[PDB]
Amino acid sequence: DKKYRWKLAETWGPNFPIFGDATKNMAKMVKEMSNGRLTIRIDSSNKHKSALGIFDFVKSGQYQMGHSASYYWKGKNFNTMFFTTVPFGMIASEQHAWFYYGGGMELMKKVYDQYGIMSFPGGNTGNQMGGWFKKEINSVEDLKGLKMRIPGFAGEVLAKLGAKPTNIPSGELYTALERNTIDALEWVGPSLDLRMGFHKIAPYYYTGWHEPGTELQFMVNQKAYNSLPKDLQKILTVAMKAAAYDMYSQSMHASGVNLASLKKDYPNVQMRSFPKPVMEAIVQANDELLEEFAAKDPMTAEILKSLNDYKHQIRAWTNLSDRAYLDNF
Amino acid sequence: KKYRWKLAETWGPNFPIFGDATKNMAKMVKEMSNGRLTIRIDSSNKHKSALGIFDFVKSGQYQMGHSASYYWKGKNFNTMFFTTVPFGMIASEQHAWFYYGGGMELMKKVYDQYGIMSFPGGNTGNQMGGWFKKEINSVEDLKGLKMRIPGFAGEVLAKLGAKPTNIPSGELYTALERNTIDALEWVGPSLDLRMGFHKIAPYYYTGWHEPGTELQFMVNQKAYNSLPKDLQKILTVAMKAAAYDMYSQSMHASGVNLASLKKDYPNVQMRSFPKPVMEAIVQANDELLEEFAAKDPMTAEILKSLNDYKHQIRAWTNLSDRAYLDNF
Ligand SMILES: [Ca+2]
Ligand SMILES: [Ca+2]
Ligand SMILES: [Cl-]
Repeated sequence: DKKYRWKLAETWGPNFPIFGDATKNMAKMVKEMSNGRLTIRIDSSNKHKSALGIFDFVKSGQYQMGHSASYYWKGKNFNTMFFTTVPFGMIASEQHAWFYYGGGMELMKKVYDQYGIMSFPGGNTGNQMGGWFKKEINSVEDLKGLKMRIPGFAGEVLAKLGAKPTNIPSGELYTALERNTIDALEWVGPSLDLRMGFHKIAPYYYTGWHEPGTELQFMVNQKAYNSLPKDLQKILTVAMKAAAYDMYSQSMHASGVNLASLKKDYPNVQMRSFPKPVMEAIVQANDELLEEFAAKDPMTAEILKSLNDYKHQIRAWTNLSDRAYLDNF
Repeated sequence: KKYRWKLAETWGPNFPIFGDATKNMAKMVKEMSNGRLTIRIDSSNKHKSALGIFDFVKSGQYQMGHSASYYWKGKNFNTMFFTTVPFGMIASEQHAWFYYGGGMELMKKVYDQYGIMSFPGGNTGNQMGGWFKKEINSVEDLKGLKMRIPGFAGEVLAKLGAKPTNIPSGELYTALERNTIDALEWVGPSLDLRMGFHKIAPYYYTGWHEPGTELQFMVNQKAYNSLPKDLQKILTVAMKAAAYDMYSQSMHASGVNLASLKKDYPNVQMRSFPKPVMEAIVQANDELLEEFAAKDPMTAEILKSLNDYKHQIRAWTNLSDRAYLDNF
C-alpha cells in the first residue's frame, strides 16, 4: 500500500561532481529498485543553507538522511574523526577491508548509535593531495601561524605545530583563499580541485600524507529507517553500499582524466613535496597526538588500536602485492 | 510474482570468498525483493561441471553463473581480457576502467553474441606468482617447466618454453606432489593456505601475471529480460555490491592469512623473479599481445582501451597511493 517520500541533506553545493553523483546515484537506484515505493529528494547546500548542519538535520529527523564526512563532527565528538581517514593511515582498498571485515562498521555503530544516527560508508576519494599553497613550505617555521583549511585529525596535527586550521566548506574555499583569510587549503585532488580554481591564486600543489583513504558518510535517522518495511530497508542499505563503492571508481577515473590535463594544460601549477624535516615533525606530532587522544577516552583507545593493528596487518599484504608490483613495473 | 532461479558456479561447495560472493548476492536479492526473486546456488559438487558454466548459462539451463571470464579463452580469445592481463591494471584501476572507462560496454559487445550478460563478479586483488619446487634463477629454468597457470600468462610462459598444464583444482595439490606439475599459481594467501601448497613447494613468488583478477557473474539474457524492471535493478545492484565486497573480503583474508603464514609456516620462502627473467616475460607478453591484436579487430579494440586506460589511470596511482606507500 504505502509509499515513502524522504529527503537527503548533503554538505555539497548543487550539481557537485562525484560527491553529488553518489547521492543522485543512490537515490535513483533506490527509486528503481523500490518501483517508486521509496523516493529520496536531495537538498544541496543552496537549498538547506547549512553545509555543516547535516549531523543536526539527521539526528533531529528534519531530514531522514544526510551525505557528508564523519570527521566534520569532531567538535561534537572527536571519535567521529577516525571513520573518515587518518594521517599516515590506510589506503582505500585497505580501509574497505577494515570497514566491512575488520570490525570498522561495528565500531562506527557504537559511536553513532548514541545519537540515533546510523552511519554508512558514503564514497572514497582515494589518496588526497597535500593541498594548494601560495608560498612553499621550506621548514616547520613556515607552518607557524599558517592559516589553512584542513579538516579532521590532520588539522589537529598541524595545530600542534603552530598552524591555524579551519573547516571552511567547499563553496567558500576560493573566496577565503583569495582574501587571505586562509593562506593554503586542501580539498581532494585532481578529481575535483581544478574546476574549483585554487590554482589561479595558489600555484604550489603539494603531495599527500594526511588523507590516504578518505571515505565520506551517509547518515540515516534510525527512527526513519525503522519505519521502513524490511525489503525497503535492505534496498536502501545495498544502494548506499553500491553508490559508495562506485564513487571510489569514479574518483579514480576522474583523477586520471584530470591528471592527464594537469600534466598538459597548467604551466603555472608547480607540484611540491614537504621537506624531510617538515614531514618528520608532522609524523612525530601525529604519533604524539594519537597517544594523547587514546589516553583520554577508552572508546578512542579502542578505535585507534583497531585501526593501528589492522593497518599493520593489511599493509603487509599491500606491500607484498600491489606496492611491489607498482614499484617494479 | 515469485521467480525461482538457479546459479551454477565453478567452485566446489562452501568455497570461501568466491562462494561467499554468490551467497551474498543471492541473500541481498532475496531480501531486497521480499522473496520475489530467489537464487539457488549449485556448486561443482552438484552440477558436476566446474568449466560448464558458460554453456549452462548460454543454453538457459541455468539463469546465472559465477566463474572467471578467461576460462573461456578457448572459445573466444577476447574473453581473457575481462578477468585480468599480465602487467595490467590493479583492482582499483580496473574497477574505474569497467564502470567509467568503457570496460562494461566492451564486455557486452563480446558476450552479446552468446546471449549472455557478463558483470564483474569479485576482485581478488594482486595474485602471487605461485608455488615453486625449484627457484627460477634464469629464463632457462622456465623451459619445460610444467605449471598450472590460466589466462594470457599461460600463453606467455609457453612462448618461453614452459608447459602450462591443465589441472582441475581438487588435484592441484596432488598434481604437484605427484610431479605432474613442477609449479602452480592459484590466488595468494587468501586461498592458497587451505590448499596446502606450502607443504609441497618451499618457494612462493610475487606476482606480475594477474594484477587484478576480476571474476564474473553471467546472466542468461532471455532470463534477465523476463524480469520486471525493479527486479532487474535489484539483481544488477546486488551483483555490483557483492562484487565490490569480495575485493574487501579478499584483501581482508589475505592480510589475515599472510600473518598466519608467517607465524605457522617457517620454511615458506618468499621470492621474486630475477630482473632478466621479468624483462623476458614482459617482452614476450607485449610481442604476443601485438600479435593477437593484429589478427582480430575486437581484440585490437579491447587492448587499445586497456592500454590507453592503464597508461592514464596508472599515472594517478603512481602519484597517489604508490608514492604514499613508498614514502611512509
Ligand atoms: Ca580533504
Ligand atoms: Ca590465478
Ligand atoms: Cl564515542
